[PDB]
Amino acid sequence: AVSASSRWLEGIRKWYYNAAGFNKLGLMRDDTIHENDDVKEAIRRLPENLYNDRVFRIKRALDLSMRQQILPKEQWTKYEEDKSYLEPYLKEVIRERKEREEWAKK
Amino acid sequence: MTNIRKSHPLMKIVNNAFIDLPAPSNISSWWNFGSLLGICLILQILTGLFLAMHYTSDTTTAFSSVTHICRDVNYGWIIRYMHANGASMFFICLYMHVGRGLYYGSYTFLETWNIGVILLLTVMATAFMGYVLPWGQMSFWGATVITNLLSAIPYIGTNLVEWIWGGFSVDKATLTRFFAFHFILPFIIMAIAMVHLLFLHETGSNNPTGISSDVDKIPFHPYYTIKDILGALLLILALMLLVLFAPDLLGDPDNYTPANPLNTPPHIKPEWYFLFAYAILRSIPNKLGGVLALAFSILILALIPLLHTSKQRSMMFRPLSQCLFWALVADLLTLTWIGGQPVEHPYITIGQLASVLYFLLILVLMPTAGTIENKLLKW
Amino acid sequence: SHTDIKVPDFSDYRRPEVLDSTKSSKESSEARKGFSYLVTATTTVGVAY
Amino acid sequence: ELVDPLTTVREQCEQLEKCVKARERLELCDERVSSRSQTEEDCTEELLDFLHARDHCVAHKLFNSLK
Amino acid sequence: VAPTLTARLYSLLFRRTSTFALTIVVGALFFERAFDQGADAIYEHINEGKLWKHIKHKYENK
Amino acid sequence: GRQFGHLTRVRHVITYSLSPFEQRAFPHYFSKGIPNVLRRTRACILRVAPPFVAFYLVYTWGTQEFEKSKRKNPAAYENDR
Amino acid sequence: TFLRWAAEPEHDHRKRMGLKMLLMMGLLLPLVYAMKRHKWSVLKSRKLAYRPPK
Ligand code: HEM
Ligand code: HEM
Ligand code: FES
Repeated sequence: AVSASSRWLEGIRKWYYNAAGFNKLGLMRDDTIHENDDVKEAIRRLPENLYNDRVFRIKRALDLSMRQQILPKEQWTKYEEDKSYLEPYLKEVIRERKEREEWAKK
Repeated sequence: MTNIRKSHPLMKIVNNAFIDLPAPSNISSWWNFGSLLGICLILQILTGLFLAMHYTSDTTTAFSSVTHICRDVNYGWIIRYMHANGASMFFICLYMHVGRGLYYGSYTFLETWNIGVILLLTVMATAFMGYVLPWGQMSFWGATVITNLLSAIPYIGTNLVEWIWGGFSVDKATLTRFFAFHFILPFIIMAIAMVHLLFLHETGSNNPTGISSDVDKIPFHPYYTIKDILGALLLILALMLLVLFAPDLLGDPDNYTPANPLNTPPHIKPEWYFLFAYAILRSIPNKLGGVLALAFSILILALIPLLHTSKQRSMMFRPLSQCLFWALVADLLTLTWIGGQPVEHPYITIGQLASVLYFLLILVLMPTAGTIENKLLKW
Repeated sequence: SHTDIKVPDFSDYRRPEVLDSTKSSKESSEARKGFSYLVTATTTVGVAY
Repeated sequence: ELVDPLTTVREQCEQLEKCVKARERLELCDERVSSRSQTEEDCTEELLDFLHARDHCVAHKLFNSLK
Repeated sequence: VAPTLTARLYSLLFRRTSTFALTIVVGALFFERAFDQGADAIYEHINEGKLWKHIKHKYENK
Repeated sequence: GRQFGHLTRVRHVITYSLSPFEQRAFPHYFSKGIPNVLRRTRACILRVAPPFVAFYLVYTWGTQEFEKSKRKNPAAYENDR
Repeated sequence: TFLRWAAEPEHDHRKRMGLKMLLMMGLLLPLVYAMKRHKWSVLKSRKLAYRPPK
C-alpha cells in the first residue's frame, strides 16, 4: 500500500542513481551488468546499431578512467533516460532454459 | 613466423606469456603488488640463504652464532635485518594484493582465487618457524603455547602434539625439524605461484570498472614493465629507510635473552600480524570452540565468491558495499591494537564486541547489500 | 564521406620548438631528441653504481 | 664536591606548580596515612605521579647542564 | 649559430648506441670517485669531534 | 585465443596520437593537475573517514576508561577501609 | 652512551650509506617517473573518434 511514498521512492532512486559515478561517465544501466551465461547469448541477439554504440561508449568510457577525468557534468547521463534494451532480450534466455531446466527434471 | 629469434628454443615462445600478454588500458597502481610480491620473495630466498651460511641450528649454538653473525661477519648487521625487516614488507605487499581482489570483486575467478587461498595459508608457518629460529626468549615461549595450543583436539591431539614435538617439551629435535621445514618451504610456494599465475593467462586480468575489457588491450612490455620498475623502486626505500636508520621499530620483539623455560615473560605476544588472529584467540573462554573460529576465520575467503550478490562486480559503483567495505577495514585494525592490549575488562568486552561484528560484517551485511541495490537500480 | 575527417590539435602537450607550422622540424630534431635520451642515459649511471 | 647540575636541576622543576601541587597529595595521602597507615594505604602511587611530570620538566634541562 | 650541446651530443655520442652505452660506464667511474668523496666531508662536517678521525688525535701515537 | 588478433570485433573507430618526443612530460602538471587532485578527493573522503573516527574515539575512550579503572586503587574504595 | 654503543657497534657507521643513499636517492625517482610519463605520454594523449558511416 504505497502511493505518495511511491512518489517518495523515486527521489532516493534518482538520488541513488546519482550516487554511482557511471551516470557521470555517460554509461547506462545495462552495460554496467556483470557478465553471465544469459548475458552471453543475449549479446548475440543484439542488432549492431545498439551493439556498436554499446561498444564505443564503453571504449570511450575506459579511456577517460585512464586519465582520471570525469565527463563534464552537462553530458552526464540523465535519470529520466535509461535504456532497458538489454532485458527484453534477457527474459528470453532466462525463460527458455527454465523450461529445459524443469522439463528435464521430469 | 620467419626467422623469429623467439622460436628457436621453443622456451622463448613460452616467454610470450609475457611480452605480448595483453592488458586493459586503465590499471591503478593498486595492481603493482603481484609483481612486488614475487620480487619481495626473490630477495628473501637469497638473504634467507646467506644467513644459513654462517648459521648453525643447535640448542647451544644458534643464539651465540647469530650473536656472532652481526659481530664478526662482514655486514652481518645489514643482512639479518634485510631478512627480517624484508619479511615484514612482504605482508603489507600481500594484503593489498588481496584487497584489490575484493574491492573490485576480482575474486570472481574461482580457481585462481582458491590457489591464492592455499598460497596464503602456506606463508604464515614459514615466518612462524623463521621466527622461532632466533631461539630468543619469546620464540621459545611464543611457539610453546601456539604449539601447545593444538592440544585441544578431543582425542588424537595428545600424542600428536608430542609427536610434532618429538618429546615432552620444546627440546632440541623440535628445533631442528623446523629448520628443515622453514628451509625448504619457499621453493614449494614458488612452484605454486607458477600455477596461480597460469590460470590468469587463461582469462586475463580484470579492470577497475568491473567491465569486460575485450575491446581495448595493451602490449605488456613497453608500459606496465616501466610502472612496475618504478613500482619496484618504490619498495627499495620502504625497506631501506626502516632497515637502515631505525632498525628496531617493527623489530618490536625485545628478546635477545637466551630462551628460558624457567623464566616466563610477563608479556606474551607474537608479532603484529600474528596478533590479530591471536586476538580472536584470546577472546573465547572455551578452548576448543575458540580454535574452531580461528580456523574458520580465514577460510571464508574461499566462501566469499559464493556471495556474489549483485549484477555488477566492482564496488566502485556500489557506495554501500564500499561503505561496508571500508567499515570492515577498521574492525580488523582495532583487533590488532586490541590483541596489542592486556586483557583488562574494557578490552575483554571490546574484543567480544568487535569479534562477532567481524563475521557479521561479512556473513550478513555484505550479501544483502547488492540485493537491495540490484532492486534499487531496478536491475 | 571518409575524407570529412580531420586532425584536431595536439599543440598543447607539445613543446614550442617545432610548434610552428612553417618550420623544418629537423632544426631542433637533433637537439630535440637528445634531451629525451640524455635523461635515459643518466638514469642508468645511477642504477649501475 | 661539585654539587652536580642534577640536584640543581632537581630543584628548578620541582619548583613548578603541578609538582608541589601533587606534592600536597603526597601529604594528603601521607598525613592521612600517618594516622591510618595500618590500613593498606601507601603514597607510592602518588609519588610516581609526583615524580612523573616532575622529571618531564627535568628532562630537557640537565642534559644540557651536564658535560 | 652553434648547436646547443644537446645537438652536438646525440650526433657525437648518443647516436651510436655503443657509444651511448660506452659513456655510461665512463662518467659513472669518475662519478663515484668524486661523489662519495663529497658526502663524507658533509657527513664528517656534520659530526665534528665525535669521531676518532677528529677525536683520536688527542691520543694517537701518544 | 591468440591474444591480439581475435578478441573483439570493432568497426568505425578512429585513433590519433603523436611521437612522445613531439610533446611534453608535464603539460601544466602542477597548475592544471592540482584541481583534479582536489575534486575527486572529496568523493572518497565522504565514504572514507567515518569509521576511522570511531576507532580513535573508542581508542581514547577505552584508553581513559581503561586508565582510571586501573590507575587508581583508592578511587572508589579509598584507604579508609 | 658506552653500553648504548656496545649493543650497536655498527651504528655510527651505518648512517654513512644512510646519508650516502639519500643523496643518491632523489636523483632516480623523477627520471623514471618522467620516462614513465614519457612512455605513457602517448597513451594519455590518445584521441577517439567514433564515426560510424552508420
Ligand atoms: C618467504 C620467505 C621467508 C620467510 C617468510 C622467512 C621467515 C623468516 C623469519 C620471519 C625469520 C626471522 C627473522 C629474524 O629473526 O631476524 C627468518 C629467519 C631466518 N630465515 Fe627465513 N624466511 C624466508 C626466507 C628464507 C629462506 C629462503 C631461507 C633459507 C634459505 C630462510 C632461512 C632463514 C634463516 C637461516 C633465518 C635465521 C635468522 C633468524 O632466524 O633470525 N629464510 N626467516
Ligand atoms: C605470495 C602470494 C602471492 C603472489 C606472489 C601472487 C602473485 C600474483 C601475481 C604476480 C598476479 C598477477 C598480477 C595481477 O593479476 O594483478 C596475481 C594475480 C592474482 N592473485 Fe595472486 N599472488 C599472491 C597471493 C594471492 C592470494 C592470497 C590471492 C587470493 C586468495 C591471490 C589472488 C590473485 C588474483 C585474484 C589475481 C588476479 C587479480 C586480477 O587479475 O584482477 N593472489 N597474483
Ligand atoms: S592455558 Fe595457560 S593461559 Fe590459557
